[PDB]
Amino acid sequence: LLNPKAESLRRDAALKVNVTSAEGLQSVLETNLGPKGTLKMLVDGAGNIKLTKDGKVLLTEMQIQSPTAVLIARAAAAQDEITGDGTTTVVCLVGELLRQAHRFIQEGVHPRIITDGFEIARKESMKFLDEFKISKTNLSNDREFLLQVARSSLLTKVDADLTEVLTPIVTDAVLSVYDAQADNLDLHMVEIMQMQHLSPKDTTFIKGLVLDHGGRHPDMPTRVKNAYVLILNVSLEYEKTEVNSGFFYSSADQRDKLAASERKFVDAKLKKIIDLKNEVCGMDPDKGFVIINQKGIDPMSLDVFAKHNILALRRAKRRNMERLQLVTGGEAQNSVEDLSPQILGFSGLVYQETIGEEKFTYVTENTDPKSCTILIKGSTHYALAQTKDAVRDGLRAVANVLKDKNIIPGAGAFYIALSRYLRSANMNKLGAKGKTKTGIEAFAEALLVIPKTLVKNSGFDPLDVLAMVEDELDDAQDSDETRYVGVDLNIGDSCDPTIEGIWDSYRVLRNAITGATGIASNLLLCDELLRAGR
Amino acid sequence: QNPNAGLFKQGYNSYSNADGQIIKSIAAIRELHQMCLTSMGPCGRNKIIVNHLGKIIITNDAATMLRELDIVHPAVKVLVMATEQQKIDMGDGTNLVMILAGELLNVSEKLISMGLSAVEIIQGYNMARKFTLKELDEMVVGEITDKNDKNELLKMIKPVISSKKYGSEDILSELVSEAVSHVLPVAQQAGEIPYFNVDSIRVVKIMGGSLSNSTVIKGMVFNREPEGHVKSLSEDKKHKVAVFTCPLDIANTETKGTVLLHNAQEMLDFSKGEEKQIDAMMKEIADMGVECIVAGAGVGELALHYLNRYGILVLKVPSKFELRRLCRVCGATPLPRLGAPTPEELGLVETVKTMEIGGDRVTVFKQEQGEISRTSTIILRGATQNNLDDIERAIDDGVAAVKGLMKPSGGKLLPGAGATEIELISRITKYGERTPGLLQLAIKQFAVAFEVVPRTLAETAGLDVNEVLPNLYAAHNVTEPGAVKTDHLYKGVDIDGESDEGVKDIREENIYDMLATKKFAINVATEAATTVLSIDQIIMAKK
Amino acid sequence: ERTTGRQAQISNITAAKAVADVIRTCLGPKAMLKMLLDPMGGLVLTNDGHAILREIDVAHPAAKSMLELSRTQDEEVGDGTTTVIILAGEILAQCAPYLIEKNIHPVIIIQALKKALTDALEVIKQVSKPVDVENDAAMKKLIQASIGTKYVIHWSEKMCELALDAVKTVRKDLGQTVEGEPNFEIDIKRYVRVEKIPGGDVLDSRVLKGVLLNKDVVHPKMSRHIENPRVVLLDCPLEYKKGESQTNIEIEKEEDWNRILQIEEEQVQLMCEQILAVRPTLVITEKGVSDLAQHYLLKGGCSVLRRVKKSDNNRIARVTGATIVNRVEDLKESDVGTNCGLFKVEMIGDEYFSFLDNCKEPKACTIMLRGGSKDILNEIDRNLQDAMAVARNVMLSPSLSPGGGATEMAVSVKLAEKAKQLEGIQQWPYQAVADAMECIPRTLIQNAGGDPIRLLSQLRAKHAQGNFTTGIDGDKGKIVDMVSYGIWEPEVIKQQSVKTAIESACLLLRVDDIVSGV
Repeated sequence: LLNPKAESLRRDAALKVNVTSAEGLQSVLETNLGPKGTLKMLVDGAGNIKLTKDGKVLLTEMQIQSPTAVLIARAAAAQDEITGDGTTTVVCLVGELLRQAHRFIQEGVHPRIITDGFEIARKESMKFLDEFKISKTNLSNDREFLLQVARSSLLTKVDADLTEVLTPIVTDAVLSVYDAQADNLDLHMVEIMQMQHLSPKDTTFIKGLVLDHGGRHPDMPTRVKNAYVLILNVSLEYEKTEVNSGFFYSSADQRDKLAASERKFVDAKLKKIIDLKNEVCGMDPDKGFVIINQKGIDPMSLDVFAKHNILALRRAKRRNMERLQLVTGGEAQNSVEDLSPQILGFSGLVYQETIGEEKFTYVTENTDPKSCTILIKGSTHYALAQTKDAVRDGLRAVANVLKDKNIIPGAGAFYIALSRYLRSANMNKLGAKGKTKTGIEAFAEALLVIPKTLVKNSGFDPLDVLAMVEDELDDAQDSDETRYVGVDLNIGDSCDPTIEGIWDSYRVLRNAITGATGIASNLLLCDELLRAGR
Repeated sequence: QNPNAGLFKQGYNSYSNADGQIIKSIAAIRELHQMCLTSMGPCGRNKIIVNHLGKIIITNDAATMLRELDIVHPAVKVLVMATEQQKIDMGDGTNLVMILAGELLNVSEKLISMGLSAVEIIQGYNMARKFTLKELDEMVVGEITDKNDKNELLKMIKPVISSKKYGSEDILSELVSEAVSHVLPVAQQAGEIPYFNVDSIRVVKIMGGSLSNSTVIKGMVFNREPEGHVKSLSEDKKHKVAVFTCPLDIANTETKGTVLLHNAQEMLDFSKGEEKQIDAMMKEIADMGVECIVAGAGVGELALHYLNRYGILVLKVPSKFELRRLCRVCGATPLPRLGAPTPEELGLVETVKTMEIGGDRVTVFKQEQGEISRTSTIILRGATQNNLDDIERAIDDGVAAVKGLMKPSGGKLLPGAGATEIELISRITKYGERTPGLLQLAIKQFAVAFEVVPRTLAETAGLDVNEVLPNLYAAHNVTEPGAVKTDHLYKGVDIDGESDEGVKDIREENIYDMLATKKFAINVATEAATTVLSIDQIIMAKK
Repeated sequence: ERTTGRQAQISNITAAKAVADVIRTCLGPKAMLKMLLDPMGGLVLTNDGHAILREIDVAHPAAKSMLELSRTQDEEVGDGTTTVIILAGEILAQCAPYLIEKNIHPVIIIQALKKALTDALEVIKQVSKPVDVENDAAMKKLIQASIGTKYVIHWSEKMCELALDAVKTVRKDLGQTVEGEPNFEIDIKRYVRVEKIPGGDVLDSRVLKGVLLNKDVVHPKMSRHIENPRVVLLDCPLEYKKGESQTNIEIEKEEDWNRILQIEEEQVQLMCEQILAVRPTLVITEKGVSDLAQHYLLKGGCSVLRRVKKSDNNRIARVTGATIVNRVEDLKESDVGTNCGLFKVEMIGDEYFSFLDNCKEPKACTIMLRGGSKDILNEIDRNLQDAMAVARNVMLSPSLSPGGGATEMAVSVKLAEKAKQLEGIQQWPYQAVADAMECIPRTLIQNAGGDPIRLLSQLRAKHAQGNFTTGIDGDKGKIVDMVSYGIWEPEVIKQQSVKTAIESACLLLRVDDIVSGV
């Protein structure tokens, strides 16, 4: 039953192909789970080496040939726009669930019964997640819990040593960027910078903004305290016509007369600028003056500003100008003709940072910046990329935790408890069907993949640590008290995630479970492969 | 006919640990590890590399070899980037970093063969790195007091030149010290304020003679013909020097301004204009006291004639870097226009003369009393181009190392020739024995990785390792009649080469290494080794 | 290249079977997914039968004919395409042994197929159940059958309400004895064309008696809302008058150009005065309107609207009474503002519209479809079209046949019973068709996940003894009574499916040779 010059797959060939692709992807991403996971190198033909552990980067930047694997990777990566994490969890769950489904199918279980069992187990797991979550306190002084969450999210992406530096920076940035009001959280006010000068361990937290374009003068101020911020939109530099042109002279008088045309406007603007500087902070002690001057500045005016102890910047970015307006409170002056002291803002310590290949200006220490900046440092492209990915992941995780007070203890407690609850509830209720028990057990076994992979990546044998955790879970359930039991990936024995400080996002786990169940159900329902369109 | 299962990514190059790629990467790195093992040590050797232009490159620097060699495997790229970081940040110790990373990977291969998980290996390596970094603080024997004197500078200069140009360290160290002393300011015991820059010293070479004929100049040196009738100025102090970028010719407008002589009328008009303008500009420049004019472009016939008329030194400097150096030396500002001898922009040079060195005449701008120059030039002499290139590389390395004598462990001195390595081996072995758990194996392997330096020194010197290594171990592991070790605890690795027994003490030849260099090299090597070991699978997409 | 004789017949049957095998899993709520490999490396896991048929390419001409017939069915009926293809393929397969091994001429097989078609139609008529079109709840329940597994499953109540309202509004009994007496003469495409309005919720959709226009006022300062609009419909543009052929004005003197401009202004003023002679409040012109014409009309206190195609002007004439005239000079005074409720131009989803709703039903209506995005709008539009198609099938054909394969089992059983009295060689293809009719319940059983062998025999026995009132449940997979579970489908769908399947089988059997040439 085939048309001439046609390609198709029948019988169980589709099942074999899907299972093989799922197992291959699961094996590829297995070593990236947990803080003890491995790092993969990616080269997209350009010859540049990039190291990362994020599931989205691994799936999107790696070429996949098997069409089923392509769909699995796309579905797993789609969770980034929903929760921002769990791609590797989704892939591992899909792979293990498909493996169990194939194993049961080899015994004669129809795929539809397996899908029905998966749906029932998904409902039961949603109920378990609802009954298992812990409501985080909304008190803004809970810095310890935020630090624990940041450490848990970061350890998966860093080498466990840069954590001590990065965790506090991210936690403080996320805590500060959230105003002391209901409102909402917006990470768009948190800027990330990359510098190739220093080592990654030198990263620090920046309270305000950093400006890249500045003036040059040997007498330019190096550190300015209690500075007023003036934003100007009119050029302060000599300008020429669009077509190449210039002024030619044969005598000093002609030189002066021709240079007068160029310097007239600059001098006119500088007159009022210096008048304003004298009016405010002219004689006041322990005060400074910083002028942004979004437009360009000629060296003559830079020297004039330097002789007046004025830190002059030039060619500032429009985005930086708006961020300065929102941070320093100063307004942008369209023309000096209407210059007034009310335009002046206020800022704390203003200083310049000198680098071999560039220079930076700091406008930090504002009264209410309502923004934060994180500076990333490194010596190699891959290190900078890894640091940027880790910082973004930590920012998103902390923001989500602040938005959603629901927190799920980690350390593998969630998955083991979910599997045990599923098994016990489905064995007791017996409410779905006798044959559906096959799919229920398949789902229960598949949900244990995550702790098994985490243990394997840490070098310990799952058969022992998981058995110990199961024994501790049985003991806790027999006891009348509430206790959470997990796996200590550093010691190898069991531990309580609520005491050690390991937590998992509620939304991440919920969406990962839903996506894994959906992908498994969709794939197990594929019977034949048909090629068409060419 | 053979089925293919388990492959779903692509038919392009892809490696996974399932086939032992964790050891294959180490084996691939070994290809260049062996290459770099032959460079470290005073008895190091260069290698012949053919450039893409058909030229022959010979150098003792491993970093140069890596740059001139093609890197394909990402694992090798990690070590190449680590070496580049070491060179940029420290300026020396590239061989140390490369060899240490290679040995760490080699011992990691043995650990993997033993069955130890890579996670435990990485944790143990990190612990051993921290222990070694902390211990290096207590291994300091001497320290540079930062007197800026030639005698104290030589102590650090001499070891830096060694292993880069063997047999000539005595003269190269003296040359480097003389060059540095010409630029160092009048200050002592100040490591927080930078005073010395790597670019403050320029290195040039002249064919002919030998290294013994080399000298040092107290100012800028130009190796191009003046192209004029004026060869040198008098000995009068404070010669005004004018720097120009526009060619010395008739002044014209920025737009167009081209002068073309087509017929008799145009010929006469343009000739008169050029003559009058050039004469007026030269007279105005001379009246201000300018005795030398330096232009970044060429000089016209009339310009040359008028420069000769007023006795103005003629010199062209097409290199903008040379113009910047001249401006720094004399303080002059480049003049984009002609006939503008502004006093605020004119520089001052105490003495300007043309000097003959080995038959080649060059122009020197040096300062004697006023506007003392902060830059110096080193002139190398030799009949062999390879030797001159090696000497230039050694001088550059010494200049870079000198800049590292600042406060952050710059002055701290460690016993070289592997003595520090043996002490670290012993300390790390003791720490690993004390350290419980599986981390002990990793600590012991990290300690063993440091045995390469004495092994490399013994092999490059032709000494039998089977006898030197146990002798070194016994010398650094001794039993004394007391609770505190005494006697000669600073014995290093000697090269001998003619006749000797055992090894010589460091204090005999004062072979010391910078604490900062060794510490940063160890840190970078451990980071690179961890990065390489942390990769258990490589996935790439076809272009 | 070319095939003839028994080899050609075998190739045609194989092609039909291959086409049928594509959509075996696309039947019932438990339909399984299929992998469609894109030539660019993509993959689509859609389980929709018609999409797979339209996207799956075939080489054999018989497969192309089957695909064309399926496409035709997609327009003739809103459902049963997969059933049509599967039934035709199975009928062709069952006739293969008699066609080839038994050396039965195609003419005999075709005659037997026609007789079996007649008998199957009779059986389907026998097992039909009447429907009371006056029972709103029953119609809503029947419509919900096609809303299952759809984006609007949650709003199915409002979807059914809107579908019923639209269908009843555009109903045309057309009682007479000349051309027959149709029940309702329902036509969604022409009388129920749906306008897509960005924004709003699913339940916000309403059925409006009027005409919706997407063109707003032509000038920022112009009347936007009119309580008692008076519309004038015209096609000729308001600009410089030209002849019946190409006209070009090439003038090099400023005076003549000024004269031409004055002539244009005078002509535009005359046309605007002629339009305004009827004291209108809105002018709708299909062609472009010059700025001078807009100014002249506005100065008269009358709004201006341009770029409205005849497809909208014809409907506007029905809900406003305005008379459409090609030329402005031919405009009459018959234009009225009656039968128009309002000219509100309320903005929905940041998009301006014009509404001419009234309180009368001119045998037509427009559904104000609303949604959060264009994709949502398209999904809701398709769901509403399916619901209205189901309602049309129920109302025009107030008869239902039992679902879950019960109708097919009954047809097979009755055909098997009747075959014994044929007394002729045709009995063989007759029994082949009777057996092929049983494929649908077998496919349902396989999709559900039960026993494909014992369950079919139980179904046959129950139909023999259960008066054809038993079927297969989509979820349980056991033999159940359709009356209790309420699994019913329109009789017209089954009749059309059987007719098309048997006709396709006859067409494919009739061809015994394929040759090349052009």
